[PDB]
Amino acid sequence: RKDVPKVEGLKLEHFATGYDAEDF
Amino acid sequence: KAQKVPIPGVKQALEKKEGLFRKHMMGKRVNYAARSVISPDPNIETNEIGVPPVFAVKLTYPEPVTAYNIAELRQAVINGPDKWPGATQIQNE
Amino acid sequence: MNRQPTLHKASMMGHKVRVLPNEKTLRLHYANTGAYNADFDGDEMNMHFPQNENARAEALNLANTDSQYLTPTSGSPVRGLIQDHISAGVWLTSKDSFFTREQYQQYIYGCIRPEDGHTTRSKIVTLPPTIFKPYPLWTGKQIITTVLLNVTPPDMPGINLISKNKIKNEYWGKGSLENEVLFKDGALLCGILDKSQYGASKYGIVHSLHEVYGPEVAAKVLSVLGRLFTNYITATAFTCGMDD
Amino acid sequence: SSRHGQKGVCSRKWPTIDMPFSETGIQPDIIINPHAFPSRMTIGMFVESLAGKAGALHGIAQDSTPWIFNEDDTPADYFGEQLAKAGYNYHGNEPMYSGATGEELRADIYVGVVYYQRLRHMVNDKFQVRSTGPVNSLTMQPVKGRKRHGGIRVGEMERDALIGHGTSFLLQ
Amino acid sequence: EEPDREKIKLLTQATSEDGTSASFQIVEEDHTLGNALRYVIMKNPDVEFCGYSIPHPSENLLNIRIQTYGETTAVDALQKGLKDLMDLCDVVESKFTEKIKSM
Amino acid sequence: TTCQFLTKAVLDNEREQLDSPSARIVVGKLNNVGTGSFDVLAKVPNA
Amino acid sequence: MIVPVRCFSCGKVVGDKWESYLNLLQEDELDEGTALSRLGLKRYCCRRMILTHVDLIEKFLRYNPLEKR
Amino acid sequence: TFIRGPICGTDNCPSRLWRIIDGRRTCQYGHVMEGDVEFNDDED
Amino acid sequence: ILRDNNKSGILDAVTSSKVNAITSQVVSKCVPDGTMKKFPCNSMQAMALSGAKGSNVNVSQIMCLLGQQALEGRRVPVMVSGKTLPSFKPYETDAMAGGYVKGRFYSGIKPQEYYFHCMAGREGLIDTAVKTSRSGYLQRCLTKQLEGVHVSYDNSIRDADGTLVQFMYGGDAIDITKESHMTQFEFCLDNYYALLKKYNPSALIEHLDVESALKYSKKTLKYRKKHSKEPHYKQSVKYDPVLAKYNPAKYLGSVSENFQDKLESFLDKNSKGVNEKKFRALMQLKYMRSLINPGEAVGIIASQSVGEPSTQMTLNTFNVTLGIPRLRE
Amino acid sequence: EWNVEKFKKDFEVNISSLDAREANFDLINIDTSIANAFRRIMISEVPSVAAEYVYFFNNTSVIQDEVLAHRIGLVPLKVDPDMLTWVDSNLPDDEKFTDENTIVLSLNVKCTRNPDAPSTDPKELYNNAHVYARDLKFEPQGRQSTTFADCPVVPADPDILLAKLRPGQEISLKAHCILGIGGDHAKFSPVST
Amino acid sequence: TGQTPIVKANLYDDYGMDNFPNGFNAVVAVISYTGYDMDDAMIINKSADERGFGYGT
Amino acid sequence: NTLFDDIFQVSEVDPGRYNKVCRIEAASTTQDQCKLTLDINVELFPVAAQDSLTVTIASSLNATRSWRPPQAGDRSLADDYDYVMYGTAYKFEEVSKDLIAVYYSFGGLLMRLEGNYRNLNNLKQENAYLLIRR
Amino acid sequence: RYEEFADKVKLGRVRNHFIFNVESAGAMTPEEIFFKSVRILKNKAEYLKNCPITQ
Repeated sequence: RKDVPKVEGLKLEHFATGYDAEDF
Repeated sequence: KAQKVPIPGVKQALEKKEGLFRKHMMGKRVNYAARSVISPDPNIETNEIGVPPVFAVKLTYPEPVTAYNIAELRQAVINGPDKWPGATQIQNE
Repeated sequence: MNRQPTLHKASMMGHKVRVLPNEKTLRLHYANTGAYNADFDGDEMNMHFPQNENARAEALNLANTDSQYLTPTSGSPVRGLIQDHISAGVWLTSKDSFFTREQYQQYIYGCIRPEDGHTTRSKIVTLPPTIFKPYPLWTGKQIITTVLLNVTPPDMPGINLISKNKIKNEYWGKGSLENEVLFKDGALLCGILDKSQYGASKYGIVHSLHEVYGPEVAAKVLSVLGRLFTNYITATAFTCGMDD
Repeated sequence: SSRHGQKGVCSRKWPTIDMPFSETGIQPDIIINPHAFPSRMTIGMFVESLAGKAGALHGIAQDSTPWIFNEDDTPADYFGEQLAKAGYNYHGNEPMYSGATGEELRADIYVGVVYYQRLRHMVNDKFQVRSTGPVNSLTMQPVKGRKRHGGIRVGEMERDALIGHGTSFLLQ
Repeated sequence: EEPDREKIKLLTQATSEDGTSASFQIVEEDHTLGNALRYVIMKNPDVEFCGYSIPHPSENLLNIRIQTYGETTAVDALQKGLKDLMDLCDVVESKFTEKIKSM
Repeated sequence: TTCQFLTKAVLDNEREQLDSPSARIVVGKLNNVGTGSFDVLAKVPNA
Repeated sequence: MIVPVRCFSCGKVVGDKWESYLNLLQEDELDEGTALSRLGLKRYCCRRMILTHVDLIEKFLRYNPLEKR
Repeated sequence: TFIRGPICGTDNCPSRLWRIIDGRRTCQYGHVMEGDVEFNDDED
Repeated sequence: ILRDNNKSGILDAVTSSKVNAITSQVVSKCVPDGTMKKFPCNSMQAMALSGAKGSNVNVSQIMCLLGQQALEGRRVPVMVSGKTLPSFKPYETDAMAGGYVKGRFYSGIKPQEYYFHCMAGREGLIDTAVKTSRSGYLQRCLTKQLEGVHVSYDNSIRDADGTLVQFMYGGDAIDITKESHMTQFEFCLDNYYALLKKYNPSALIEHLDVESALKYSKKTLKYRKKHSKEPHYKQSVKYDPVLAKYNPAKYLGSVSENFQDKLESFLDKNSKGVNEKKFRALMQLKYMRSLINPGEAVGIIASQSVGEPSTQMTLNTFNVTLGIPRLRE
Repeated sequence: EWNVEKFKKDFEVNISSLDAREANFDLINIDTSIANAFRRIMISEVPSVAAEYVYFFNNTSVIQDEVLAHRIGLVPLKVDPDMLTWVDSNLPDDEKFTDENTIVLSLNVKCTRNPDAPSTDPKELYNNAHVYARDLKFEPQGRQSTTFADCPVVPADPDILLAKLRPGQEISLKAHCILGIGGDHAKFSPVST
Repeated sequence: TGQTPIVKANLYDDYGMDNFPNGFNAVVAVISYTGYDMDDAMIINKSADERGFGYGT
Repeated sequence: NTLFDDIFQVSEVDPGRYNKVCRIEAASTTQDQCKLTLDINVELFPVAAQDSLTVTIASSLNATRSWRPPQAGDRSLADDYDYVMYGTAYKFEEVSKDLIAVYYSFGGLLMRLEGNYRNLNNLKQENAYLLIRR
Repeated sequence: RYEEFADKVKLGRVRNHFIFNVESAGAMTPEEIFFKSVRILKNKAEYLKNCPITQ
């Protein structure tokens, strides 16, 4: 009962308003 | 009682739900009636029905003129059958 | 009006006509789906119309939708809010629902209009707020007193009623009485309002007013609450998500 | 209709100004009543609604094809992880208050992207009305026909309703 | 001089001749002015009751009601409800032009 | 079975009385169940 | 059929960006989401009109009734 | 679209014909006199 | 017990009785308490626990578990081998191959128990295409025979050609649409003064007989206290009830023998500062106001009290004939 | 106690960012009833220029008559109002469009095959296969020889894809414009969000 | 205006149902707000419809 | 005018599935007889565990028609006290001999008091102001 | 939705501090259409005042 191959390489995009590229 | 499908005699047009006596006497079609799809509305009275203007310019009702309703009948006949509180035809004496 | 499988006599009732511009279909209130059991998704209703004044009285005083409040099959009521007008009662008559002063002068006039024949006293009469000194607020249950104050005729005293709900006492916390509906002289003093009050359920609030005041008041109170629980719904929505 | 069996008429074309905005200023398209669900229990519409969020930023074939997935390995808890690997509102209740008011509301409002359809058998050719109309030559009754637009039938068992109200100048 | 008397109408089937209780039927309107006007009227302390209700969203009508304690009619309370909402839309604008010019 | 019930009514030579509503509508007489079960008479005051 | 002019819910004009993903994979040569990020891609209340659109007008135009062959 | 026939009566007009909804016909000055049902009938 | 029908019907009825007790041990502990959102914010229960839409089955099939999907009372059908699916060992002794569905609709149901739940659909939907004209002939069989039976002006139920049927309507000449508070004696005490001037006796009690039915009843109230311990053939047959002499529309206090004994039982037990002469007036005047209307179509109205509930009784087997095929006989 | 003097002493505006498309500015101590109404009017009641009546003299391509008639009305025209005036529908057709109430547009495109060799880029393969919005040409009617000379009527995003064509096909139209409230139709809307 | 689904099947593509897109994606708010929507009724956005929404001939 | 006064002691503050109103179980300090089961809006008037409230039921405020919003210069009875409510009684019940208990409903906010001496001076009136200091 | 911050922090809205976002249609600058809105309401305010009450 191994799981399915995890999506190698997700990234984060649910972010805020009035701001362009303030994720570092 | 005689010799694909024969011709209906005068009894044969009278005996079923189809035929005459159960369809055109118990079940007469009417004048002054309409039907539609219905729709909900909470913003009116519960004892009311909201009617389109298509139906409000068709279904007439005879209003006899007297000394009190002449004023709401002038503004009926001034409007005529395109402005909603109006009249389609008047009957003479 | 006439739904086509017409089994019982409440499937062919009498209505009053309100012409609505800018529309295309016949348009009926929700609470008169109890008597036809017609759902608003593809049904046809033959609207017949009488042509003489011996029939315009017999479409008001024998076969209106106001004498058709009780079905003769069992004596049960057939007319009542329906889906969301129930689920606004639990939010309006809760003990957390507080309203400011402008809101309490709003939801009254949002549902009650003197300009149509809702009021009696020719002037909307109000109540004092249940909080004075910090910040004056009216309780949500107190609006239900106010709609039952305006439309009941003034020669009568208030209502008195003891009844239950489908909501039990353990949900609202510890030791809280919220199951005994308790009206005293027209004032709601305890208890939320459910299908057990103004649905198709016998011995509610609306079925109580139907016997005390006559069927013309019990038709108005459904047409007042049926816009009180919508001008509140337009001011506060109700949802169903994935948290539940 | 959605893809779970939720039919429904377009009951009223509602103006976009008196319609609740959202997080951004997003206004929705199809308001469906949450009282419709508990008789239906179509939770597949609820999990489609928040994976439309979680498909609208990511680009793999979102496996809504079921049954590679257990109760422990729930696909709303297998790709419920995607809710927490980009910082989503994990309970799905997306921000959406009323407008006609000007306030935030009691609930946060569940909002999503559900694939809707549009049905064939439409209803824009149904209603008819008749003031005095034609007749029939045998009986001088109004003539039967949808296409002549005459003759609403008061059948056998509506005559036996108007008697039931006790009235007779309607039946007359 | 041509008046346009469709836009106001005092419903005399809801108005006492005391003047302190009246009922205005506006046309061509909606929630846009209504809540904005009613908020202005409710600051006049002589106004005992003021609320708006759109009767039905299909037709573009509007009903507001104003009751007063006396010593001000509904019309003398309606106009000050409109006289301030003029000024309140100028305090917004004049504060707003003075902030663009500092960029 | 309409003309089944006619031959044993023709040979009865029967006076139909026109008071059952399934018979009373066929001649178009006012239905006597409710508001046709009494008659309204007007009283002229003067002579 | 062709790309809609206006976003349905929001209302931004979306007859603008339909054309940069061949060059995102032939001139920029990326994978999907890196090419689904840069060029003015902002709101998943209207980011659908990249992923969701089909552009069936290409399948009609091969059925020209006005040209030989 | 007009189709010609005899004149009208009423000592008003000689007007010609045009049709009304599905069972009769009128004129432009409204006068309709009896004898017009198209011989309305069945199928099959 | 696989080649018999009645045997291995018991095997169903023993199993599902025992394995629905697991649903007891899950519904009785989770759904008021284990939920993530408590009730007054929990919108899924706020609809179902108020009468808005749905009930606690639909609560539990979303949160707890589905339960057994028993077909037509018995259980999941079986193949010839002894398997209920090709995913099972034959003659399988299990809840799962019996069709007990452990999962819930929130986390989704496995490929086996999905297939059993589709068995609970396809045999349920075919009741819809099997009843469409059961009671179509039956209601128009009554309203042609009870076609014009109306109350007359002396309360004798008479058909349209004079031929009598009953002597008062149903025993006591009350419409069902007016009686709903008639035995709510606790209620009419509470709102006495409001219900006084609705049933206003001031301009009323001088045009109808008063002190006749108040006296002849109390013969038959006293005279019936003798022969209460008697069987029906030994009954003292001297005195008929009060309605057999006196019209209820005319004589104040003339009251059928079931309503008289229930005001008195209210006026003997619950008497606290509560009077009785204030209250005997109203609740014998309310009986007077809530009579039938002379002329009412009780021939049609009764014949719709057999018709309109009968589009509900096509329900089928979990003896005596049931539903409409009983009612046709 | 509220007076409009007291509103003035505690009302503030923080214009945080102000761009040529998407402005973002804060407010302080105003009630929601006023502040929704500013949202309410900016969608509905501010008028704008939009194409209203579309006269196709010839439409031959695959995109139908009524669909492409709908898309042209959606085209945001970069023309400030208080240049046109309203229409008035209480007067007939030949009086309803003046030199003052109607920007008059027109669009004429034919496609024919370009000799090219291939697997072929369908811009290089056919002449004028894309009908962009920047092919809509303003036609000066009436006094519009200098009063729109500085600002010719340009679609605000000239890259809108109005149609695709093939050789043989053509679209030959004439589309009037008008000034109108957004409360009627959703093409007069002077704001994205 | 045919649009592919975003919540789709893996066997949606092998049957090639992108060649015949049946439907469209609509931002749905599960909400009871208006009161013109019960008994399976739904309330469209007008400015979605006036900007093209399930248009069809 | 003053119909009742004591200084109480809150024992248990129950939020209980709400957000604003807590059911408050107060007993007297001076007497050891009367208990107070009270509902108050804890958002406006914060009551923590083991507080000391001062209930004073009044019948007037020192003859009006209806509640007007307050104005300039008027001095009330409510200036003494920092939380004031308004509502009716609906039920008098004796728990035992010399335990006549009262029930006040402030439009939805229920209250239970239980005394022996107050039977002289509580009537089940529609007018009953209720006031809390501290 | 955490245990550690289940009660140590609360969330609220400042009920008068709005944040308008005004995008554009491409015809007008966004600050100018906000000037049009605040005068249309003033155009709507004067016009009722300049309207006399007949019946």
